[PDB]
Order: sequence, then C-alpha cells, then structure tokens
Amino acid sequence: AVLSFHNICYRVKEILSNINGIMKPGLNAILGPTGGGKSSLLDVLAARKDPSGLSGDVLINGAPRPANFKCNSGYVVQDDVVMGTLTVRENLQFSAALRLATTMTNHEKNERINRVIQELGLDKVADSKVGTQFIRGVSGGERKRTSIGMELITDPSILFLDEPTTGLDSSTANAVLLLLKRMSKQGRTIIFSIHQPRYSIFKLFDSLTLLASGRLMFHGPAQEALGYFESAGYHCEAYNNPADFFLDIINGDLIEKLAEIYVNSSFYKETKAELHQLSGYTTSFCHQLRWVSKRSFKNLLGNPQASIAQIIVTVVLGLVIGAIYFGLKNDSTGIQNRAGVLFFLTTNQCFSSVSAVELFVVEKKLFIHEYISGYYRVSSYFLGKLLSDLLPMRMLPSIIFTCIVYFMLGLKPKADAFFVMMFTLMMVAYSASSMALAIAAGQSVVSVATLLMTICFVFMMIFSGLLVNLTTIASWLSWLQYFSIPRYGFTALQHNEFLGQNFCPGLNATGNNPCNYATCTGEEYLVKQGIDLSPWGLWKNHVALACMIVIFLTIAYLKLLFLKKY
Amino acid sequence: AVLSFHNICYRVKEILSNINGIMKPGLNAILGPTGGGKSSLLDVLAARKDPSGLSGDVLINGAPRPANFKCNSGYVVQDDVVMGTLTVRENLQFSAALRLATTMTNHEKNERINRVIQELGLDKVADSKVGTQFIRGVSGGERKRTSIGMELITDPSILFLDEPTTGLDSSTANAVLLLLKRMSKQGRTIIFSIHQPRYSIFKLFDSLTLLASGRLMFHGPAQEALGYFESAGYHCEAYNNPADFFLDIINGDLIEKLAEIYVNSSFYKETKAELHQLSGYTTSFCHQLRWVSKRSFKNLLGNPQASIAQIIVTVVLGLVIGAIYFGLKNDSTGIQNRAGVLFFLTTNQCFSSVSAVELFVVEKKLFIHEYISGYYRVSSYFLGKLLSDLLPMRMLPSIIFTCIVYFMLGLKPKADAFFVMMFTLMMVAYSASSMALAIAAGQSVVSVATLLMTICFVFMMIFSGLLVNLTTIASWLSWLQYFSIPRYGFTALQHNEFLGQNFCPGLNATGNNPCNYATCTGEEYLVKQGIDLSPWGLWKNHVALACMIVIFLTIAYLKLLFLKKY
Amino acid sequence: DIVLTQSPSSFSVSLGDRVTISCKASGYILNRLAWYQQKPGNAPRLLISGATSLETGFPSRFSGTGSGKDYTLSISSLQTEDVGTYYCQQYWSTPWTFGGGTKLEIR
Amino acid sequence: DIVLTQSPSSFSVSLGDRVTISCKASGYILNRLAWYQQKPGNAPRLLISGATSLETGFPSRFSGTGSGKDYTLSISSLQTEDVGTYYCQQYWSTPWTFGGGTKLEIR
Amino acid sequence: VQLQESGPGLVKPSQSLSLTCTVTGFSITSDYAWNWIRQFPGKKLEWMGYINFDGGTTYNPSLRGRISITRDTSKNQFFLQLRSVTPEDTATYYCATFYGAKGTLDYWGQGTSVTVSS
Amino acid sequence: VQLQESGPGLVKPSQSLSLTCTVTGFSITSDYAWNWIRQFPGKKLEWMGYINFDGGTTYNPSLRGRISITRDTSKNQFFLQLRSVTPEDTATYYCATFYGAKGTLDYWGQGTSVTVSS
Ligand SMILES: CCC(=O)c1ccc(-c2cn(-c3ccc(CCN4CCc5cc(OC)c(OCCOCCOCCOC)cc5C4)cc3)nn2)cc1NC(=O)c1ccc2ccccc2n1
Ligand SMILES: *[C@@H]1O[C@H](CO)[C@@H](O)[C@H](O)[C@H]1NC(C)=O
Ligand SMILES: *[C@@H]1O[C@H](CO)[C@@H](O)[C@H](O)[C@H]1NC(C)=O
Repeated sequence: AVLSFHNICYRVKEILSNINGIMKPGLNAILGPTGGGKSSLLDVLAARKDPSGLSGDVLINGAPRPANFKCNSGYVVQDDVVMGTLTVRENLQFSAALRLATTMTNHEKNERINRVIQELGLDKVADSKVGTQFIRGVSGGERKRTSIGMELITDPSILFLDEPTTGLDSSTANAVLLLLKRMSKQGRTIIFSIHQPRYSIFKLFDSLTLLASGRLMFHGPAQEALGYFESAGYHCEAYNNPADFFLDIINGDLIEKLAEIYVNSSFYKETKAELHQLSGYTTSFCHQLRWVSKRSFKNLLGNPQASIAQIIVTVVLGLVIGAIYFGLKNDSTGIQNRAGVLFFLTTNQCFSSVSAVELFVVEKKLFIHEYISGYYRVSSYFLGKLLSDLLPMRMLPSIIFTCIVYFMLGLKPKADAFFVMMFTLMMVAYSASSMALAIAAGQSVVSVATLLMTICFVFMMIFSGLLVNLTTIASWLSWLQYFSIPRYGFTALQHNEFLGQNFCPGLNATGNNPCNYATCTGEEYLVKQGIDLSPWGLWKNHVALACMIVIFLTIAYLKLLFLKKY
Repeated sequence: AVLSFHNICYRVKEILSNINGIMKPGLNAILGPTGGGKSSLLDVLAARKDPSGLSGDVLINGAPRPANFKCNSGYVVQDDVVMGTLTVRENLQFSAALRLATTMTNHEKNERINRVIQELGLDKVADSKVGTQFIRGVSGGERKRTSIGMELITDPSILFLDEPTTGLDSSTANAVLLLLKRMSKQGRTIIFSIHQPRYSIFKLFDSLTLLASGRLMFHGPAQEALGYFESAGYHCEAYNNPADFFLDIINGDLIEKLAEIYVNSSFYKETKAELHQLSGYTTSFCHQLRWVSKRSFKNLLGNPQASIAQIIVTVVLGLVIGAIYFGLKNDSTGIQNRAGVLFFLTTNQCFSSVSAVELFVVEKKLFIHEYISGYYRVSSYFLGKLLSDLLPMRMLPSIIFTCIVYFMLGLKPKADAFFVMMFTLMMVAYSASSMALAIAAGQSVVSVATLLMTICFVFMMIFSGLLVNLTTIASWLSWLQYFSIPRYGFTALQHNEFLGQNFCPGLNATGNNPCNYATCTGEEYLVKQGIDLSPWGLWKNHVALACMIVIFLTIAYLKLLFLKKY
Repeated sequence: DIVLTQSPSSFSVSLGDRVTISCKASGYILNRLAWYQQKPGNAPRLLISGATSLETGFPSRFSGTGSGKDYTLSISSLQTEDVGTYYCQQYWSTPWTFGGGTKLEIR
Repeated sequence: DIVLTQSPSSFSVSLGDRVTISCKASGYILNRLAWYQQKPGNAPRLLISGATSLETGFPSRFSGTGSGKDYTLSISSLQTEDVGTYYCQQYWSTPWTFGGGTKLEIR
Repeated sequence: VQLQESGPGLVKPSQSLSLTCTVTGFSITSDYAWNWIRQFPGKKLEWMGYINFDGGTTYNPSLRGRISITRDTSKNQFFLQLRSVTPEDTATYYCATFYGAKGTLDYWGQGTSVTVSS
Repeated sequence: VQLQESGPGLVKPSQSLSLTCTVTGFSITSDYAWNWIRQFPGKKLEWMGYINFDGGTTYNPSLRGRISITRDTSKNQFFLQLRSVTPEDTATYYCATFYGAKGTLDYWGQGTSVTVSS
C-alpha cells in the first residue's frame, strides 16, 4: 500500500503551499521545526482536519480516500490517551469490542489480542496496571507500546504516529523505533513526525520529508538527503548529526531561496513523473453502551481517592450537622434552626456538584480521538457515562445525608417524610450536576468553568428564600426566582417539614391566632415565605427540577454534538 | 580565580560518591543524564544545599568559602525569575539597589547598569516590558539575557548558570552561548550544565565534567573528551554527536566498570597531583522595605486584569445587592432581609480572600533565590509586600460595598454607623486574608491550600449565627464558636444596625411588649441571637479580629522564617 | 397583591332568618380576616377580628368559621338593625385590599 | 442558664411606707420579668407581668420600672396584707429560674 | 380612640388635596399606626397608606408618588397630602387607627367627602 | 383555670415518685402548657418541666433523666414521674399553668408536700 498526495493548499491563512510525494511501505518520516507543517501535513493525510481547507487529492494505490479511511487506518495521539487505571489486557479488550465485527468469537478476539501484545513484547506487563497519579504503574516506555497496539487491532495497512519519541528518554526512544522498523518489514506503512532526532534514529528511516513554514523542502530517501545538501552548496563538518544539520540550514548556518533549489531537483522531477503515472454504524447501540459503562465504572473503582473521598466527606459532614443541630426544639428558636439546616443540606448538594466539571473535561482528548476513529456514537457515549459516573455517585451521598441527620435532628417522624426528603436531595443533586455538564462540556480548561459554576450558584443562593424574602422583591426582579436550582429544593424541604409543626409553647395557634406578628405555626412561617400549602405546592418543585434536568442534559448533549471535532 | 573540590560525599542515601577536579577560568561545563549529579554538584559548589550533607572541601585560590560567597557569586535559575511585568531597566535597578552599598550615587549605579545592558546587547529592548500572559513582551531568548545580567551587577568573578539552554530554541541558544564565550574572555569563571547539547555548542567549551548516577566519570578539557573514550574501548562513528556519544556510553551502546577506568586515567592522575599542591545586612532595614514595596506595587499596577477585575466584581455585585434589597421595610419581613444582607457581606469578604493564596505561592521561587542571595531580610520582605499588595487591595472593596449599598438599602442613617460598618468589613477582610497567608505560605501548589481554605470557611460559616442559633448548641460544641472569623464581623454588623429599630408596625413594644413570641424590636432579635447590648459588646468583636490578624501574620512569618530554604 | 371576592353581591332575606356571607381570597390569609358593618351614612364599624373572635358591642348572632382560603360569616336570626353593608378585609400583606361588599335586603 | 438575684433578702419596714425591691439578672431579659406574691401557706400568685403591667385583683400601689438588667418593684404605702414573700422570674430562656425571694417584716 | 377629619370639601382638578385628622384622647406618637381610607361612590373601599408612630410610613403601591403623609406631633395631627388629582377619585375620605398587635382597623373617623370638579 | 394535685405524701429513698394533677373546667389538650414547680424548705422555688398541649415536653437540665411527664387526655390528667429520689428534695410540689402568649405562670395548684425518709 502506498499513499500519494499532490498540490495541497490547506488554509484555515494558507499554512501549506504545494506538497508532493508518495509514501512507500517502509518508514516514512516528517522532520522540521515546530512552527512548520510537521504537525499539519500529518493531520491532513490522516483526515483529522477540516476538509474545507483541503485542495489537493490524497490517493491510495490508484484509489481515492473513502469514508472508510478512518476505520481502516490508525492514528496515535502524541500524549498517551490510555486508561491509566486499566491494565493493558483491559484496554486492548475494550478496543477490540468496539472496532472489530460482532461476528467474531471471544476466542477469536483473545488470540488477536495475544498476537499483538506478544508482538509488542508486553507479556511481562500483560496484566499490570498502566499507571495513574495514585497507583504505581508500568513505566512510560511501554505506555507508548500500549497505545500503538490500540491501533494495531484492525491490522491496518496505514499507521499514523504523532511524535513517538517526544517525552521519552533517548535510551527509551531507540527501543520504540526498533520495534517500529520490525513492523515496517511486515508491510504496515508507518507515517510519523519526530522533533529533533539523533543519528542513531536517523540511520533507520526509509523515506524523508523535510517541511518548514508551509513549504516542501525535501522528499526522498533519507540517505540521499545529506548528499543532496552537499550538492546544494553546503558542507557538513565531521562529527555532526545530519538531522541537526538539516535544521541548521533552516536558521542560517532564505526560505523561498532554498525551496526553489528543490524545484530544480532531480528528486523533484522523479516525484513529479511518478504522481502523474498514477493519476493518469458497524456496531449496534446497546452493545456500545455496555462496554463504555463497563470502562468508566472500573475507572471509578480504580481511582478510589476521588470517589471514596466524597463518601468520607459526606459521612463526616453528615455527623457534624448531626452533632450541632441535635434534637430540635419546638420553641421560638426552632424556626431559625430548622430553616437553617435545610438551607445547608440543599446548598451542599450544589457546591459539591462543582466536582462534576471534572467529568467531560478530563475525558475530552479521549472523547475526540475515539469518535473520529468511531468506537461509538455520541448518543451512546453520553448515556453510558451518565449511567456509570453521574448516576451512582449522586445517589450515594444523598442517602448518607438522609440516613444520618434525619433521626438525630428529629425531623417529621413519619414514613413518607423520610423518603420525600431523600428523593428531594436526590433530585437537586442531579439538577446541579446537570448544570455542570451544561457548562463544562466542550471546554478544555477546568478553572474557567469552575469559576463560572461558583458565580452561578451564589446568585442562585440569594433567591433561595433564606437571605432575602421572596415576596418582597421588586417586581422586575421577581421573575429571576424561577431560574435557581436551590430554591426548588429548599422550598420542597420546607414544605415537607413545616406542615404539622408548632413553635409557640403553651399557645395553640392553629385554631385561632390572637396577638399576631407571632409566627406560631408552621404554615404562618410557610406562607410568609411565599410557598403554597396545597399538596401540588410540594410536587410543583419536583417537576420543576426534572424539567431542568432534561434541558441541561440536552444542552450537554448538543454541545458535544456540535463541537469542533477537527 | 579557580575553584577546587575534593572528596565530596553528599547525602540526604549518598547520591554522590567522590568527585575531584578544579575549574580554571574559562568555560566549565557539566554533562550527563538528569538522574546523575549534573543538577546536584552545581548546587553544592554554589553553596545552595545543606552543609550538613557536605563532606569534602571547596577551596578558592587557596582559601575556603567564606560567608561572603553567597554575595560574591552569581547563581542563575533555570526558568526566568524576572519581574515579567516590569522593564529590564527597572529590574536591573532593583538588583542594584539591594546588592551594591548605599555609598554609590544614582549616577554611579546607572552607569554600571549601562555597562551591563550594552554588554548584553539589550539596547533595543532597554525600556520594553518583559512579558506576561496578558502582556506581549520581550522574547524568551532575551528574558534569559535579562536574568543573567541581574547577577552581573556586583561584577562577580564566579557565575553559576543552571541549564541556560533548556527551554530556548536551538538557534536561540547559540546567541546565548556565544555571548558566554565572549563573557569568558573577560576572565569570568562560568560553571553550568546542559541537558543534551549540540556539537555547535560543544565546540565552544573549555572544560568538561561527565557525571552519571553519583560518580565522576570524566573531568578534563572538553577537546580530549572524545579522544579519551577511543582509548577506553568504544568507537565513535562519523556524523555522530560527541555529546550524545557520551550518554550513549552511559546507557550501553556498567557504572562501576567505567568508573574505575577513569581512576586509572592519565587525566585523573594529573588532577590528583594538582589538588595536593593547593591543599598541602548589606543594606539598612528602612531602605529594603522601600524597594520591596516599590517593586511589588508596580507589579500590582502592571497586572490590571487581576486587580482592576476585583474592582469591577465589587461594583457589579454591589449594585445587585443594591437592587434586590432596595429600601428595607420596617415590617415583619424586615428582620429577615437585614440579617440576610449582613450575612452576605461578611462571607463575601471571607470567601473572596481565597485569592490571597496567590500572593506568597506564585512568588515563592523568587523569594527563595533572593533570600539566599540576600537582597533583604525576611522581616523586610513580609512587611513590604503586605504594605504593597494586601493593604490596598482590601481597603478598596470594603469602601465600595460600603458606599454603594448603604443608601440603596437605607440602613441606620447616622454618621458613625456608616463608618462602623466601613471599618467592620475592612477588618474581616484582613482577618480572612491573614488566615490565607497562614496556610498558603510555605506550600508550592495552589489547589491544596485553596481546598483547605474552602473547608475552613464552611465550618466557620455554620457558627456565624444565621444558620444555627448559637445559644442552643450543646455546651460541648459551643466552645467552637470563638474560632470563627465570620461570626465576629456579622456580630458587629448586627450590633451596628439593629439598635434603634422597630419591626411590628403599629405596635410600640419598647416600653412594654404584650403578646410575646413576637420579635417586635431590634434588641429582642439581638439578644435572642446571644449578643451583648453594651457598647463593649460591639467593639469586643473588633479587638477579637485585631488579635487574629496579629496571630495569623505571625504564623505566616514563622513559616516563612523556618522554611527549608535549600 | 391579594384581591378579595364576595360573590354574593346582594341578598333578599326575611326577618329572623339565618343568612351566610362568603368571602373568597386570592391566596392564603391564615385567619387574618375581618368583618365590617356599614350602615348607610356612617363609618365602617368592626364586627369580627381574626375571622373567629367577636367585638364587644354585638350580640352572639354573628360568627365566622374560616379555614384556609374560604372564609365565611354567619348571621343566625337577623334583626332589623342588621341590614346594611358588610365588608371583608385581609390584613396579611401590606396593600390591605377589602372585599367588594354585600348589601342585605328585606323582601 | 440565667440566674437571678434579689440582694435585699429581707426588710424591716413600717405600715404606709414606700418600699422598693430590686431584682438583678445575669443577662438581658428585655422586660420578660414577673413578680409573685406568696402568703405563708399558699401557692404563688401573679403580681406583675412583663415588668410593667399589673394583674386584675391588685390595687395600684404596685408598680414595676425595669430596663435592661436592673428590674425593680415599688410598693407605695403598703398595707398589712402586703406582708409576705416576693419572687422575680425570668421567662426569657427555657430553664425558667426564679429569684431567691425576699420576705417583708414589720418592726 | 377619638378622631376627627377636617379639610376643604371641593378642589380644582390637577392641583392638590389636603386633609387633617386631629386625634384627641391619645397621643399620636405613643402607640398606634395612623392611616387613611377612601371610599368611592359605587361603594368599593380602598386603603391608602399609614404613618407609623415613629414617623415612618408605607403607601399603597397603586398610589405611587401622588400621596404623602406628614404629621405634627405638637398638637396630635397627621396630614394627608394628595397631589395631581384626577376627577375620578371624588371619594369619601377617612382617618383610621390600627392596633398592630390585634391587626384590625379598630377606630374610624367621622368621615369627610371630597369632590373634584370645576 | 382549676387545678388539683394528689399523690402519696411519703416515699422510700431511691425508689420512685408519682403525682397527679386533675384539671377541671378546661381540656388539657386544648390550649395551654402544663408544668411542675417544686419548692424546697428554706424557700427557694425551682421549676421542673412542662408538657405541651400536643404531648411534647421540655425538662429542666438540672434534673436530667430523673423526671418524666406523661398525660392522660381521657380525663384531663398529667402525671409527674420522678425516679431515683434522694432525701434532699423533700419539697412542696405544685402543678401550674402557662399561657404562652402572655408568658406567666397564670394559675397554680393547691400544692402537695412530699417527704423522703425511712
Ligand atoms: C461578579 C462575579 C465574580 O467575579 C465573583 C462573585 C462572587 C464570588 C464568590 C462567592 N463566594 C461565596 C461562596 C459560598 C457562599 C456560601 C457558602 N456555601 C454554602 C455551603 C457549602 C458546602 C460545601 O461543601 C462542604 C462547600 O464546598 C464544596 C464541596 O467541597 C468538597 C471538596 O471535595 C473535593 C475533593 O478533593 C480532594 C461549599 C459551600 C458554600 C457565599 C459566597 N465566594 N466568592 C467570586 C467571584 N469571582 C472572583 O472572585 C474571581 C477570582 C479570580 C479571578 C481571576 C481572573 C478573573 C476573574 C476572577 N474572579
Ligand atoms: C387548638 O384549638 C382548636 C380550636 O380552638 C382545636 O381545633 C385544636 O384541636 C387545638 N389543637 C390541638 C393540637 O389540639
Ligand atoms: C413607647 O411607649 C413608651 C411608654 O411606656 C414611651 O416611653 C416611648 O417613647 C414610646 N416609643 C416611642 C418610639 O415613642
């Protein structure tokens, strides 16, 4: 299999002019300075950019590129996108269960894994965890071996590496490339780009393309690249790396001067006479949701210190509120206490949902490369990770608050009023978490969104009803009291709990209330805050929250759907 | 001047064994892998580590190292520690104002700087801003040119660069090193270390020391370093970097095998016969506090988007609280609103002072390198930057919250109560800021301290008196209500504001209160919260916060004083 | 605000008869309701405070039994001097609206 | 809690004389103070509520003028039937402490 | 306990309106709130606004800016000052008394009638 | 409005104590709170604890765990149940009545005396 590209004018600003060449099965290479097209000609030939900038044609063996080009070729990201909490056996099963056909047996699927991991020489680390901040794992020299094998699953004809040596040691990098040249003799074409190689690296290549500042400066065999620049009018001294010598000519021991020398080359015409010789989903839905939710759940178990910690904080802050507010008294101070803790329990659900920004932001570079390669659909990605991360880690702490503080404080001692409180803190937990997915989706930085979640809640906190009284806001602001998540929770806990209570000892007020301005029953507190007494007035909040969940997750759906994928 | 070191055994685990060599005036370089001693031999010879680990001697021209060695030598950090928001003219005046004595004239000191900046060739950027993220500044190839001149102010004989090429471009670094060889012929003994140089770099050296894994593996003239290893048993091919060839030996084309080869050298024996021939504050306190506070004040004005922003945040949020709580009524809802806004103001002062963690953490490596260089005292650093950054950026928002909302809300319209509220928000802003310096100072990460500031406030917030009633906590938790900064401000604001008020319209209650459980006056709200009515009870809160400033800044001082400076 | 409603805007009763006047609210009042009796040509005079209690200066033929939103007033065996105009008042919020008022008649 | 103090633990007065009993608190009470009069062999009977108001069944020779912490009781021109025991009560907090009580005498 | 209105029984349109209620038998700075109630023909009563015992006041939001209530504590009077009058509010005006802790309009004035024509 | 204590006038130490106050003329589940007041010889009165009209209760923290107050709404009685008695509290016991919105001990029982000896 060979590539052949011709007359590409890529723009966003044309940062490419006209680049020509074939790529034989061997060791194709792209060298140059980081400002040039060493990372942009690669993404064009790997179909990773916008096709609107594309001008020329990219042909395979006489055939132009189909839409099956991505599923028939492997691209490997510069940094590792591997699941550092899964083992290499687990990741290669995950890649196999989403890319290969469903007709294959697991006994067929395991052997295809077993050939690859032996081809990578990874039998000694075959069940070792890869490595996280909190788990000692396999060294960085074989994380790169893992990621290449993730794209060796389909056994493609064409491989795309992006900087396979940047980030490793020099003794590490030769071990990677010697493995690659052994792949090159098997018939798999390898296309990569190295930042500043060594002569021990450069002695192994089979074809070289030297790019700088959007101009093709060399194309041909890498052995004849040094002798070309000897015949170009330069001299390479003794004991010098030729790859350093190639970038030495770039910076002046000028760009358009050196390109025109390449125009009059015998290597250019041989490329020119060759390019005219040639010129003239897979898997169903429910299967995708099974393996994706399986993956993120082991990620949730495999990183305990981000998930156990939210349980421990919930228990400890559960007990302290249980200790401070120990059994509440039906006296004049009872209204201040009961409306205090219910304001603390609702707002605790909101501000602890700022950690849900971490959900799609850290997974973003993994989300993009898996979707362009097409392991799943976006609708299948979204319903899985909601089921795996968001759904259990919010059901748990809302029960832990509910089990601890309810009978220590001594709230309304009925059957349903225990469960209505439990259900309410569950709903307000999702709604604040859904707003986090509404904002944090698509962005790549954490601190801008983590700021912005803090901004939105402290305005929602004002209108909740404890700081300001919601009946006496000026009328051109009292429509903002509908846009706040914590109001609907805090109203529901107030409606659940202040019904049959009394707060003036010695004074039966629920038949007649002489001497008013008194607030001697729960209703007179509950009306003065502007809250309905009907049983609809309870459940009006829950349908108000549930509508906010569906809207915010839809916004969370579409922002992943319309993202700049290229 | 010459260095000479002999028989160094440094420990923390002995990651150095026995290293011997002199460093003549010329260009002294240290190569090797990053795990070896290329970063730790430099810190020993520049007196930057603990002398409790050091064993061998360091001699200079026949004399051991005095206490004046940290002031008569220049050490240059790897990354830039320069004030990126100032200019190069102002930075070199800052280094001159704290190292040269007070005898010299400003005419004398500026000519010395003109000697430097003409020698560095920075005439075209002599009055240009250096560079931040928010300011387009001088290029990274000349920030390094700026920082080296900061140590050239005393015109020292001995220079210590730490990786002067790492981070620059390859064509960028040749401009730096050719300057250094032009510095070398002035007679300045230049000592540094390079992560993997180039042969265009390596041809400029004068003396070379190869270290790996705590063992001296070569030390001599850099010209013969290639010729020594051909006699060792290794062959260097043509078109190969000699510097990369040296680390190729380290990784095996073993450590103790190659080390004893160097002990039996003809070069080690010439070195061994050389050592035995040789062997056998500055400025007043008031002057320092000017220039430290002067530099950081320009840093405050030179970064608008971190300082002008908090003015904008103050005014905008100040208008919103002015809009929601527009003029407060003296009715039954009036108590809930007035205690609502006053709770929002005191916690807005506390929770926004988490930004003070940025103060001592970002400037930490500049603080450490300067104090070893001894530009100032730790007493002088700490009193200056508080006078420069913390003092004005907390006086401003407490006035703007005071000026805007006090007449939109229509609080108690007397002369003093405007200023008692103004003073109260200022102290609680300092008290929370002092706690932030009490935690942040000494740590190097932002996020761990920022999370710990977040946990400390939400427990202080419960005890403030709005959520729980303070007089009904059980008595074995009620001792905790004194540790809480938002209690003291909020207690003071409630005392400033509920004194001469009434809240049952039509009902004079201040002579007699019939029909109790009423809260018909400001005292009855104020006593039921557990707050004194005597004018001591107000100011008790201010002398409480004034003590918490003095305690926390002291803890902040001692953590800076007892820091591991090495 | 809180608007009030006396949907029986008139009556036509006989002497000694038990009549009942209903007053409907646009919200919760929680027994903060009143009743006034205006003869033709005088100021309104308070009849019932708090929707149950009664004022000194009236016989116990008047009685109010209110709960939640539906407040009512019952005159059992009305005399001749009970003809007039009746109003209901909320005093829960600040803009103290009254009811539209009803006017008894004799056939 | 709130402990109370009647530092005049006794008196020795004459008939028709103006006597004054002081009651000192260990905190603020804000006029939530009371007075009881216990004859020997009976239950305590309420005398003054709210530290100023007076109860039906006593002449207007009794009067309380309290403010802040220093509450007091004044009997102008005491009769013979005003001998007995007097107590002051806070009803601000929940553990309703009383004063220690004082006992008038005639010389 | 004892109230009495007084004022001009006729006024030009769009000029002003002033009334005066002189309370006897009580001191208006002592206890109560004091308020104004007007009654349109085609009887629908309508509350206007109160002044507190300590000079504070609160007005009906239907009558924005047109009404202001001031008092003279020297002789127990409190003044209604209604500006920019329309010929629609030719009502019967009352000064009344609000206990606060009982919550009802306990005492009512004799009542004066104001007519706005030309 | 009408209260009356009854119970044993003597008891062994460290056994129990039971009293009974039968309210006539009113229903104890209607309005008031109902509480117990004891009076030591060498007269210093001391309040013990109340039961609310709706069965809730609140006890003096000086008497922790030793006191419990229950009621029988069928015949308007409410019971004092004092356990682990010391011979120090040989006081005079009273059942009393608390209005709540007035705040004073408005009505007081006849009063019974309990002596703890052997
Ligand atoms: C005008 C807009 C604006 O600028 C703005 C407006 C207001 C504020 C603002 C609002 N505040 C606030 C916060 C909370 C409260 C009430 C307390 N409630 C209630 C209960 C509770 C419970 C919690 O649970 C324990 C909890 O904790 C959460 C859970 O934690 C668990 C941790 O587990 C993780 C495990 O990891 C190991 C938190 C809470 C918090 C009140 C005020 N404070 N500041 C900040 C603003 N921006 C900036 O200042 C800013 C800064 C830098 C910038 C830089 C550049 C540019 C601009 C920049 N701008
Ligand atoms: C309060 O009194 C009303 C009648 O005044 C009565 O319906 C009710 O039962 C009483 N409350 C309780 C808890 O018994
Ligand atoms: C309330 O009434 C008392 C009478 O005891 C008087 O002293 C006081 O001045 C009155 N309040 C005001 C604000 O005038």
